[PDB]
Order: sequence, then structure tokens, then C-alpha cells
Amino acid sequence: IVFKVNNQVVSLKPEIIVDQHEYKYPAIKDLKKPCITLGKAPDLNKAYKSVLSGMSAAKLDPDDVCSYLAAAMQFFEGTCPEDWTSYGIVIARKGDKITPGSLVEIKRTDVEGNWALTGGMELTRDPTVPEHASLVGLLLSLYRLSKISGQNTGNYKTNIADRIEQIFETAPFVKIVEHHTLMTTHKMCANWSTIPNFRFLAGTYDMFFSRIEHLYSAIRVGTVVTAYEDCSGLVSFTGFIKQINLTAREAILYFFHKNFEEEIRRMFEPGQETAVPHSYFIHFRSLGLSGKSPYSSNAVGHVFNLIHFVGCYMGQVRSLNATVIAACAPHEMSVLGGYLGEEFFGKGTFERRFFRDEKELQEYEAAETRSPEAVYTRIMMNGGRLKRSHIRRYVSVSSNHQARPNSFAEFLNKTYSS
Amino acid sequence: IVFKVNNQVVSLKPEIIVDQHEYKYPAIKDLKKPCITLGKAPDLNKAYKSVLSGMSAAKLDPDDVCSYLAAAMQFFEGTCPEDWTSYGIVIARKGDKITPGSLVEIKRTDVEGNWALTGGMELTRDPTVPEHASLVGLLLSLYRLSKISGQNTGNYKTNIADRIEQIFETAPFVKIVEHHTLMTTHKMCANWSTIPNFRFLAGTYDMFFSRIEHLYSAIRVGTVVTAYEDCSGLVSFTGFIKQINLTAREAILYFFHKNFEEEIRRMFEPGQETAVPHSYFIHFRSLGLSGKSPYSSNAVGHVFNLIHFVGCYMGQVRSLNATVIAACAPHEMSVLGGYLGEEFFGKGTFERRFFRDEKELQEYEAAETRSPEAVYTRIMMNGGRLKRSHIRRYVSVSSNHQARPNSFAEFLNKTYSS
Repeated sequence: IVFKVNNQVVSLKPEIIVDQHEYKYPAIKDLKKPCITLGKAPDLNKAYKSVLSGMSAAKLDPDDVCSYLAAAMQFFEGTCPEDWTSYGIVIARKGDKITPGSLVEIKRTDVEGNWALTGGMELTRDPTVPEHASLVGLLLSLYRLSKISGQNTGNYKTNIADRIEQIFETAPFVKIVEHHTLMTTHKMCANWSTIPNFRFLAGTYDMFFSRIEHLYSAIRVGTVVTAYEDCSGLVSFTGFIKQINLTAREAILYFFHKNFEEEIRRMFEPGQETAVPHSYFIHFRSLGLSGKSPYSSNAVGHVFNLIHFVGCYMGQVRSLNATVIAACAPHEMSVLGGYLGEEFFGKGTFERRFFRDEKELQEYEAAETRSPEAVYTRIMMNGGRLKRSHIRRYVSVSSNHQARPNSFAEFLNKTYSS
Repeated sequence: IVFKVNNQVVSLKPEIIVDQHEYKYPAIKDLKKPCITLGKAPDLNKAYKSVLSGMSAAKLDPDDVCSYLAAAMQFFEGTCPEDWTSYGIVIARKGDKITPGSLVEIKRTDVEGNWALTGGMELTRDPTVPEHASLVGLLLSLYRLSKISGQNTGNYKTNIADRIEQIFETAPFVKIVEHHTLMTTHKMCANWSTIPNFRFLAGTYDMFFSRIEHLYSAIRVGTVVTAYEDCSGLVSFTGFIKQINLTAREAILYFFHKNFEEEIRRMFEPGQETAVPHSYFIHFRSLGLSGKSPYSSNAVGHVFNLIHFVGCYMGQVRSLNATVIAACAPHEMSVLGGYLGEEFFGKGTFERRFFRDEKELQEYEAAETRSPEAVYTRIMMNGGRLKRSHIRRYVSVSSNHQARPNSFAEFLNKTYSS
């Protein structure tokens, strides 16, 4: 490991660079439901009144909003269709009625909440359950709005806010926040995604409504972002598998580089309920046991870059607009992506599977090539160098598409200009 | 220094030239936290009103601002995720709530600050913590604006300032300076970066926010520049290793020149926590424990030139816009960079790594080449001279780029243009 130079005698200097990598995996070994600390429980009706005026008033109170959401969890409840097996916890069983309050553990402190209201609320009567659901959904949409941000997002950040208001102004929800109050409140509260309790609650809501069909399931429009949070690498891989029409296993066979080993191991920890249809895993980054996600595009950077380099070769716009992981050797990944993309672009593996009669099937059963080995030898024949055609294709895809600043398209344009 | 000149009779004269630097390193043997000397403790809210008025009035006193920032450090607290030790053991332990004041030692004298209310702006009540956070962030951001001075950077300074302002005008921060105040104070506070106490505090804030997540973590946007300050050489090297997909040791093997020796020793001196994730080293220049950085692009001039010259050949925009160190033999660096980039552009080292069966793995084990020796011989064969292809690539990259004043792109264009 030490590498040596001589000045007058031999020096043998060691090379030290920082490359720390610590990733926590999501699993419940203690059998404990995720826990957050909250304020004093308010009167449901009084809480609804305070938050409605505060929202109309463009006044943001973190403690009040989260406490209100926890109280509202009692309103939304449904019986569980089937027995629910998670990370050793089975809070839901078939024929058992469940609520958001039962799925997670919330710690309530008797410390009084401020429940202060700037004003703008004229309602003199106790709120109905739908009014409660309409307000609950709007806050969760504030969270999704915070995640948006970006640049050149004009007439897009406004659009998503408009969609949210439209859902909660129509049945089963009732319009309580006039128009454009949600957009302007977001301008006042654009960084609310940072708050942990707000994020945790959105994740709890999304998990319950995804599991149980509900009258107010449309509130999920705000909480949809919580699903597969900070897991784009795992999500990109699953999509890559489907777009390429391969099995996860065969797909990994094409990964002809040493760097993939660490990432493949990282994203496939033993167990982890990745395969489980409904599990804590989908919302692990929200809720608890998050840590830093080992599934993020950065954690699995080489696989991510290869997937989207392949995607650009195939003209997938999603890959064209994805932001490249600059650290994880994008140049080598683009070369492998060129060979993989050429193999998979415009080619399919077809076999007769439908026959008129059983005897015809038997005859077909008694009776250039797509394989990892074939691709590898092809790469070796060219000395591990891109073919000129790969370069042309890459250049043609990047030049016609509009390139975002840190996108794969921009990298392809800058890297190959001829 | 041997030399012979011939007049009517032969005469000998020696030559004389001068060059020498110190390059003191950051590690501290006394294990004493960095110390800054400031004035008498500020009057809480009174220091806040004076500096905020000064902001709207674009008149600020450096000593007072520093005392206010030191006092505001107590406001920001977070629990420490992991036990923390840098150089001599840091007091911070896992699960311990800490302040920025705990990271550096702050020394106060009997002399009191002017805390004058220069601006006509008035606040009826004592300020809330968010207001304090909003002011602390806006004050710190002047440091970043002070650093980004140069030719043609006007529209860009305003864009970063607008991003700064919108962060601190929206939650969890509150708008206290309206708009364009930040730019006008920067006009009068352009050289605030030179002020030692101001730099010391910014670095302390950045160290605290990097380790501990906080609601007001957005304050880091001003102090991000403090991290790895004046260590661009080392930063360029570590990226070069990752982009090129080399083990760092292997990368140094490719540096085929006598000049690299001094620089390689300079940047890899042991005993400096170049190997620790959250050490004082990352903010060493900002903090007191520093000298001229032996890690600066100038201190490691040849390595820096070689890295970005290879980067330019591979189309790395960062390298295209980096400013070349003219003293450190750029032409020779470009030639070597040309060969190295030729080796690394468009080529990858690919090997089958994933198999369905262990037997399959063993069979693949039973079964133009990238090596330092091959590259050195190739250079030797062409007599240490750039190939025509090297020149074409260099010109193609440089010409199809908006060459900056003293950038590598400019050096390439001026040097090889026919």
C-alpha cells in the first residue's frame, strides 16, 4: 500500500485520503414501533380551529401542526384486510380494525401547546370529520411542496400546488382554504421538510392509507413522496430491470466491473423485506431507523450511473434528466453503458409460447446471441474502449434533448463533442 | 552553478536565483482548542438590534458583529450522534448536546462594544430565536460573498445572494432584512473575508452544523466555503483518483516527473488528520491552527496542473474553468496530461465479476492494457512529445467551451490552435 520515491535515500510515503462510508440498514430487532416526541393533546375541535386560522393567516407553528395531525389520526381508521407481517411487528391482523395511532408509538408530553392563531377563521361551530380530513391533507401537501424547490421549476411548483387544492375542494373533502393560500403558505414554509416530526407523521399517514382503502385516501398526494424516500438507487435498479426486460439476477451478470461489488452487497443486505409488498421498508427513511440510506443514488453510485448511461443510450428521458454521481467513475460507467446499451437497444429475445394444439407445443419442445459472455468478449475485442458508434449514438441523444446542468445528458455532451 | 564564457581570454561566472517557502502544517501538539479574542459579552437583544439596523443601513462594525455571532452560538444546540475526537481528544461524546462554543475557545476582554443603532429600523419587542438565526446566517453569508470576487462575476453574485436571501426569508427563518440588503452590505463588506475573527467564527459554525443536524442547518450555505479551504490541491487529487478509478497509490505511479516529488511529500505529510471524517483539518485554514496551506493549488502546483489537464482532455468542466498555476511548468504538465488522458478517456478496465455459480466463477478464473509502464514506454517512444491526436482532442475540448480568463481552457486554446 505504501508507495516509495527516492530523494537522496528511499522515502516510502503512505497515501492517505478520506473516503469514510457509514450506512445504517433499516430493521426492527428490538420489536419497537417508531417513536417521536409530541406536545400536549389539544381539544380536537379547538385544534382544528387553531390550525385553520393559522394556515389562513400564513403563520407556521411546527408544534401545533404536528400535535393536530396526531389527534387527527384517531379520525381515520379501518379494519385490516389480511394479517400484516412486518419487521417482527404484527400490529395489524385480518379482521382487526387498525388506525394510524396503532401503527406507530407517539410520545405525548403534558407540556402545553401554544395553539395560537393569528386570525382569518370565521367558523363559529365544531368541525365535521371531512373538514378535519381536508386540513390534514393540506399540511401533508405542504411537505411535498417543500421537497420540490429546484431551479427552472416555475409553472411546475405552482402546478403541483394547484392539483392539491383541487383534490381537497371537491368531495369527499370540503374547501376550507380558499385558493392559492397553500402556495403562499409554502413560500412561508418551503423548508418544512427538514422537521423530523412532520416527516415522520407524513410517512405514517402514507403507510396507513396505502395499506387500507379509505374515503380520504386522496390525502396521500402530499405523502406519496415519503414512499421509497432517499432510495432512488434501489428504485432505479428495479426500473432498470423492468425496462431492460431481464431478471434481477441476469441483470447483475452484465455488471463487468469490480466497483459494482460493494454496491451490489450494499443494496442487497440479507433479509431487509425488500421483496415484502407492504412493509416498514417502503418508508424506512421517513419514520425511524433511517440513518443515511444505503440505497441512495450516492450509496450505489456506480450502479446508478451505469443504469442511466444505459438509459440514455436507449433514449429514456428519465435517465437523460437524472443527475450524475460525479464521484463514481462516470467515464468508465459510460463505456460499459455503451456496450450494454448497444446490446439492449433495438433487440429482443423472442420465443414461441402460444400454440394451436398440444401436439404443436410438443413439436416445438422437441426442437447475434444475447449473453453476458458474448458482451464481455465484445468489450475485450475492442480493448475496453468505446466503439465509434457508441459515441455517435450518445452524441445524437444528448444533442437533440435539452440538457439540465448536472444531468447525464450534459455529461454526454461535454465528454463527446465529435 | 558552472559556466564558461569566452572573451579574449576565457572567463567563468556563476548564476544566482532565489526560491523558498515554509509550509507549516495544521496538526496541534498542545491539544488546545483554537482561540479567538473578542470584546465584552453582548447585551443579548441589544446586540441583535444594532447589527440588524446596521444591515439595513449597510454599516457594520466588525468587532461588534463577531461578539454577536459568538453569543448567538449558545442559541444553536444539538445532540451529538457519535463520539467526537479530533487531534487531542474532543470533549464531545455520543449523545451529548453541544454548542458551537464547545468546539473552539472564545476569549473575552473588559472592553465593551459600541452596539449602536445606526439604522432607523425599529423592533418593539425582544427578538425570537429564528430572527437571531436569520441574522446569524445573513451575516455569515457575507463571508462567502466576500470570497467570490473576480472578473465577470456580477450576475452570479446576485444569483447566490438571492438564493441566500430566500433561504433566510422563509421558514424556519423569518424575513428581517427584506430584499437586496444583503447585496448592498456586501458592497461595503467585500473584504470581510480577510478579517481573521470573522473567518474563525464562520469555520466554527460550519464545523458544528456539519456534525450535528439542526433546523437552522441552512446557515451552512454561507459557511460551506470554509470547509477544505485552501486545500484545492488535495481536493483535486482525491476527486482525480475517484473519477479515474485508481487507488491513489496507482495514480501517483503515473506522475512521471521529478517535480512531482516535492509536491507528493508536501501533501502527504503524516500526522495531519487527512484521514479523519470530521476533524479540525477540514476547517483548519478558517480556524487559527494554520499557516499558508501546503495543500493549496499553488503549493502542489504541478500535481494540480496535471490533474486538470487530464480533466480537460476528458471534458471535465471543473478542470476547464480552473485557473492554471503558470509557474509550475504547465506545458510539460499538459504533455503528460495529454498522454494520461488518452489512456483514461473512453476506456475502462472491465472484468466479469458476477456469476450464477461458483463453478462458473472458477472457470472464468482459468481464462491494450492499462499500466504505468505501458504509458511511460509510449511517451518514451514518441520522445516525450504530444501525439497529433492529443492535440486534436485538446483543441476540440477548449474551442467548444467558453474559455474563462486564466483557465485551463484558455491555456489550451492559446497554446495549441493550428
